[PDB]
Amino acid sequence: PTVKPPTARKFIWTNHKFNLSGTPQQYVPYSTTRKKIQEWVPPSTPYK
Amino acid sequence: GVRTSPTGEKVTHTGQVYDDGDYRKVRFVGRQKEVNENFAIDLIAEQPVSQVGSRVISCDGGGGALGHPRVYINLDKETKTGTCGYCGLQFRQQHH
Amino acid sequence: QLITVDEKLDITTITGVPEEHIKTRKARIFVPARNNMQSGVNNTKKWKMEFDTRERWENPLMGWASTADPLSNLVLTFSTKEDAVAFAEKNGWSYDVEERKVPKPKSKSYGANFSWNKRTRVSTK
Amino acid sequence: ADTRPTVRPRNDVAHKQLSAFGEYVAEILPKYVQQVQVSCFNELEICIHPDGVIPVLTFLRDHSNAQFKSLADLTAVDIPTRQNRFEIVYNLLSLRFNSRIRVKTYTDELTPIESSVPVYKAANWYEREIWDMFGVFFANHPDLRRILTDYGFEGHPFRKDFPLSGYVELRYDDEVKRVVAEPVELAQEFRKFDLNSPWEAFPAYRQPPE
Amino acid sequence: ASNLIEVFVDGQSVMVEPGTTVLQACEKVGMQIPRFCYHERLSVAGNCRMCLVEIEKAPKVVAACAMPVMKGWNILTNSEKTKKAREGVMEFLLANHPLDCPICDQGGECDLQDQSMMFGSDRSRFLEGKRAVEDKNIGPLVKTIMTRCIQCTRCIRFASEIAGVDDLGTTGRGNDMQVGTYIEKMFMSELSGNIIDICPVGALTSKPYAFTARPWETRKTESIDVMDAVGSNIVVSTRTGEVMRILPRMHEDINEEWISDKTRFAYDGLKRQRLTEPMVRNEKGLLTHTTWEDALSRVAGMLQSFQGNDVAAIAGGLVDAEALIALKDLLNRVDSDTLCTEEVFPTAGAGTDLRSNYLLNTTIAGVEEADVVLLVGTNPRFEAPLFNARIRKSWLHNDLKVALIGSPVDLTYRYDHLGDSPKILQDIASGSHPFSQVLQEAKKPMVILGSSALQRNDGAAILAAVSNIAQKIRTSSGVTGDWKVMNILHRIASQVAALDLGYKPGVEAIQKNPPKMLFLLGADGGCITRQDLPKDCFIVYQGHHGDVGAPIADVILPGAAYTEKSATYVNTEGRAQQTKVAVTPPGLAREDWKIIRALSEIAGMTLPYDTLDQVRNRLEEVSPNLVRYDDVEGANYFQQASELSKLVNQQLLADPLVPPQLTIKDFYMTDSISRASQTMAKCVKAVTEGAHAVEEPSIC
Amino acid sequence: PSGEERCIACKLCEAVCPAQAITIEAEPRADGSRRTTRYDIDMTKCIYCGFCQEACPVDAIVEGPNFEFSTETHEELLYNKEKLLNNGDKWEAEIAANIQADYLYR
Amino acid sequence: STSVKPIFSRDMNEAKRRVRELYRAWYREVPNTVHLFQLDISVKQGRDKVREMFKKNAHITDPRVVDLLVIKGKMELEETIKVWKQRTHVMRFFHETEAPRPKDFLSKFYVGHDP
Amino acid sequence: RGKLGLREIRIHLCQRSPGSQGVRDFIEKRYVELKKANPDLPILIRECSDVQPKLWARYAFGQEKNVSLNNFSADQVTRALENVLSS
Ligand code: SF4
Ligand code: SF4
Ligand code: SF4
Ligand code: SF4
Ligand code: FES
Ligand SMILES: [K+]
Ligand SMILES: [Zn+2]
Repeated sequence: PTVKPPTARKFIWTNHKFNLSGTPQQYVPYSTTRKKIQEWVPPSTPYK
Repeated sequence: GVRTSPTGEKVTHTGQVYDDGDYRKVRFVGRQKEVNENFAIDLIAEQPVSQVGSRVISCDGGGGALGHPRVYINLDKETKTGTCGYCGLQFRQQHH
Repeated sequence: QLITVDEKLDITTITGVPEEHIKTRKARIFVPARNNMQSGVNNTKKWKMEFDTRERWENPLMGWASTADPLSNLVLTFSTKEDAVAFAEKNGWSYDVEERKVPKPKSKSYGANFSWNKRTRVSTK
Repeated sequence: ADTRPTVRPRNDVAHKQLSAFGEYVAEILPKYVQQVQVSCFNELEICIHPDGVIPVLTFLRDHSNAQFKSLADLTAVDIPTRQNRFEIVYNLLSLRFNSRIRVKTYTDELTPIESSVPVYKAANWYEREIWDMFGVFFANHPDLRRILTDYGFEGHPFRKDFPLSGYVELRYDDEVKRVVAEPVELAQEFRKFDLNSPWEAFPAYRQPPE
Repeated sequence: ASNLIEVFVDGQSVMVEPGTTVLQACEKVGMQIPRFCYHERLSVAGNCRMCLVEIEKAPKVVAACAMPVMKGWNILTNSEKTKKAREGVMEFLLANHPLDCPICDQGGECDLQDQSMMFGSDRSRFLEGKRAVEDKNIGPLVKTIMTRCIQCTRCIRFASEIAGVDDLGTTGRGNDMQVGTYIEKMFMSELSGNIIDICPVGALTSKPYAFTARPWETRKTESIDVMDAVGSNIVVSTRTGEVMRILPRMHEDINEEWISDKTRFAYDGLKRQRLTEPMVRNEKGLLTHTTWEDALSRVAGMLQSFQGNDVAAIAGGLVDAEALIALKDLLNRVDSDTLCTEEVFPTAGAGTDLRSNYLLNTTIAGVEEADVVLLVGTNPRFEAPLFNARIRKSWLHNDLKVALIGSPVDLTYRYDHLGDSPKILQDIASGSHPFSQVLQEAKKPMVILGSSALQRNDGAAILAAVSNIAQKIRTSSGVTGDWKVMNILHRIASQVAALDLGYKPGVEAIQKNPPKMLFLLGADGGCITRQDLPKDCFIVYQGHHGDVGAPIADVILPGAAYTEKSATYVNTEGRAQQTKVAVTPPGLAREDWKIIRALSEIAGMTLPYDTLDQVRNRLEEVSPNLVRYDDVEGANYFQQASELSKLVNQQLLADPLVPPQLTIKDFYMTDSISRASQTMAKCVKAVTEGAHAVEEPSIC
Repeated sequence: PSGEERCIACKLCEAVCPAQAITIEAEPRADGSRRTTRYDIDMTKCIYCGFCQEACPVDAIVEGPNFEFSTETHEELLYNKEKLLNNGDKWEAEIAANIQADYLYR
Repeated sequence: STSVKPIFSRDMNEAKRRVRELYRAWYREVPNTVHLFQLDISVKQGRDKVREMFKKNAHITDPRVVDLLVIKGKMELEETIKVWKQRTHVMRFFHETEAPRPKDFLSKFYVGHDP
Repeated sequence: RGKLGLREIRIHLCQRSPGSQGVRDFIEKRYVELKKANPDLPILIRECSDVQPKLWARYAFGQEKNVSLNNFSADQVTRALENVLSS
């Protein structure tokens, strides 16, 4: 890389991180979508 | 564009966050929720508009065969810029 | 050399399916409806058999679609309506048959677009 | 052999020779042969009544102009629309004449098929595989039993109506200290795709309207 | 017959009526000729040129879509000449087409993609730049990406001939020819969404469905629309247990292959305001989530304490038959017969005894045979969009005469406006009105009265007055005998099935005898509030949406929606059709009849059916036509019903006839599902506030 | 280069994936762009065949040069969109050079 | 037609014979199996299960369907006698981990949509 | 209230079948009298092809009894409806 440097992009990481498995920085999967069906919210109004 | 919810959890670029009472946010306790910090929407806004001098302009995203398929964009409308379907770059027709 | 067996042919006991998915399943026999987004008719040539849809839920971890139904993706293709019924009976599924819907032939005329006294005249081309 | 770089050339001498031998076999065993066809890529198939297996396989093995000494394979195909849903396929090889031939027959769930082990000892395990995966029973077979599926496995997986993931799945249970089978539940259901195009691709295979 | 002439198709003889085109002759031997501009339900255009085919001994190729066959032609649909014509034409189509397939919703279900694979070449020799076209904003429903347009002009023909709207046309000339409205206009119509389906390319796409799914990953569930009484056959597309879109399903006698925009774009209401868990009133007076055990125990505790008139029920507009029979049987075992519907149909005379009184006896397909049609107090364009489309088809192809009594609403086809007062019905009977002759001389007359008219306090009179006219026509030997004249056009998907089950139409019975316990089985109309009930009435609401009925109930039992159950509905013409489960009910919701069946067992009055087949064997007993699916029966005995009609004479009100729905704005939001939809909300805002008001990015 | 994601949610990778390892959902982004809201790879389903990168029209999904990413738990091998975006940010320097070296063969 | 090739039995009387024989071999076997496999069930529970399996197929009347049922039952026996199975396969008949599944309408109604 | 009070009648007949001729004849001639005779008694006539004619009566508390009308004459039917009423 000294002779042939890699192209510079602003989004590229500056600080390389090693395998973080088994540490408090490990990757935990999760769903990245929002709730599908919205539930009807009962009125706070009490009238009967 | 990484804002946090009132609970303390960061919101993702898709807008997802665990609501106040969801138990599934326990999976992050003692660990971390991975959120990419470079929001594609905010980065593609920063790009300047490209003033051009023809009615039709073609974008391939750059790099020739390392970009996206080549698309021809119409710039007749004055009220708005012309945007690339693939890469999101904007174009305008010059002084016209 | 040969024997004479007359009873209704049934094989539910030897096929190996559980009872839960023989008795409570409602097979559906039909010709698929043409996808209206296209004009091709090559997918409306054969009879299909499918079963009733059952519950799918979100996987708690990744949000995927989880199923407990082992027949959800099962689809069978038959040449004729009898074959689909013949297969469904010997496997002991309750079924419903929907008759094929054939496009009604139509009278098309180009000259009809330029009519002296009729409302079929077209105002544009 | 033509200057069409991308199109497979036709060998017409092979097509003629295979058609001549198809008649020869049909002339000699008319009691059993129901159809003879040679494909465009030169492959002869003889369709026979299920009762002619041993006479047909024996004739092809032992005749001085057949000499199909080698059973290359033996398998079944499931076509649920047919009344005899199972089609049994025999692929044979002749080293004397450097030729191959396919013999096909049919059966149903409740019709046995004569074992060919008397003709080809290679068929012993092939028929166990056919029984296990397709549930087609072979009569007079020295030792018919499952060969691929797990012990106590209910069903015949290679039938078109057997679900892809089956009905039961195994895990280990701590409480009973053994591997337990349970009804299958997938965290992600297999996603079925409808890929068939609504436009006809091959007019040469168009079937006559109802 | 001797009409038929003989033609050959690749040497295969077929006998065809004279005037059949080459493209139709090929369809009889099972072949499909490629096409882009031809559609069997539109006028022939002949401009795309993809249908070009060779006739043996004919030097030139002919447009198969527009060429009548002549005796003794051999159509060569697979000759070298035919194939090369197709390859040439496909090359021209793809020359200026954009490279959008990855970003184009049409990808994977595109006739240009698929016919390019089958009949086009594998490579391009086009070495120039391509055309680019600006996009038009023709409303909040159809997204336009007109660079993809191939100028087949299908959309233009559909709007002109099917929707009766002339907003779309071609401006310009040559390669610059563009499709659009020229001005800033929105092609807003009850049938507007249909131009998406007929457009063979991604030029016109659904805005609500944009980007969300691909064709190959969606499972197709054949079901029925319940947004109106026409019973349009649809396809519910689902992916991973989620409803993605609604497509039409071809039914020749019902909706052909169209649907209304409420049918097409109201499915997003199923994703909002959903009732997902049973709710009961806490001590403080608010509704709280609770288990099915607590909820049903309360309802069963009250149900047993009452008898007879005390227990009443109202059936909403989207309720299925299985629930209707289940609820009825439950209230029978407490000796109640106050089984009501929100819709009002006069009970005078025969009433619901004879099906002919409240059915569309001519059938939807029949309108194509009528020669005169009388519409009374009904806006068929909005109450039954697909019925009015059938009217325009006959008005256009058969020269149907249409007359209307009621407001001067726009039907998209010119009609004779007899007037607005109900008294005009009296005149037609006497013969004073000049129109009375047209009905007399007409061989196959048809009279349509809309259920919206019968909601007037004088509804009994109007039905009798209109039935008076139909009786005159049939008596005179002008009619063919087996032709039926009197027709009722319904607007509620559950009205006909309820009537066939002995329900009492309207909420007059409840007002006559206010109940102690009331079941609102999906009733969101607002007909019965708490002003109209005793002080402590025990309302129990069962439905799939929280809107008007739920907020006032004591116990809410969440139910399924039409996309989530295999239920039976009967359309205005009497045809019984069944939905299928596409996705299951959300959360704790349960199928409607199972809720009532469970309520019985906790009540003690256990019902005699515990599966869907058994509850459908019960429907056979009550009315044997509720299990004949896709079959129209027929109701005779108009003579008998007419006689009972005159026994009591009532006075027509002096009020003019005005349909509830007068403009497009009143069509989008008419029920709980469509009121929840946000596509409909943007449609209402678009037509009212203004066209330009709605404008969104449409980059791709 | 600007920083916008290359993926346009065409789902060609999901359709081709022999192992059905990819799950995609999409919608119109706040600026009307065609972008995914869910992109997941079950790395325990994947066979590392590289059909998905062959099928992608915009070089959005790639198989990188990293082969040392073994984990201690199964859950750490179910990648969502954030993880794969972070891998792209982490390894772009090398990935781009490898594409530069082989794109002419492709 | 109704003329069909037979597997073994040419009528139900012969078929019921082989059924009867196969039950003898299973009835004798359970005492051995409960020992060789070191099962935790009593020989009574084992023999009841063999009775249960034979009972579920009572209605069958086709001679050919019965032949195959016997053929399959013998293959099952051959695996257990020759100890080709393992302790796990033999105990799969008893479903000792599957929790009680209700069969009354209200119970199925509370839990889920399954019919 | 009262007990065993007839709450409803239902007559199911075919439209073209031979064995439904009596039931059809009854409707044409006698039904109008019946309805006037019993103004508030729901009498539900439901035609469907290839049904076997039947008479369904629902009493108080959801008790139903069915009476076949197959191959009955009009007067034969009139007795049945007479029998149902007043019971
Ligand atoms: S309409 Fe869309 S999918 Fe069809 S060829 Fe054009 S860009 Fe591709
Ligand atoms: S917009 Fe679509 S339907 Fe209309 S002319 Fe263009 S391609 Fe044809
Ligand atoms: S490399 Fe993995 S994710 Fe990509 S197509 Fe192959 S199996 Fe699917
Ligand atoms: S990664 Fe590529 S192939 Fe997959 S959806 Fe995105 S753009 Fe399409
Ligand atoms: S289909 Fe004939 S020219 Fe278009
Ligand atoms: K389209
Ligand atoms: Zn670009």
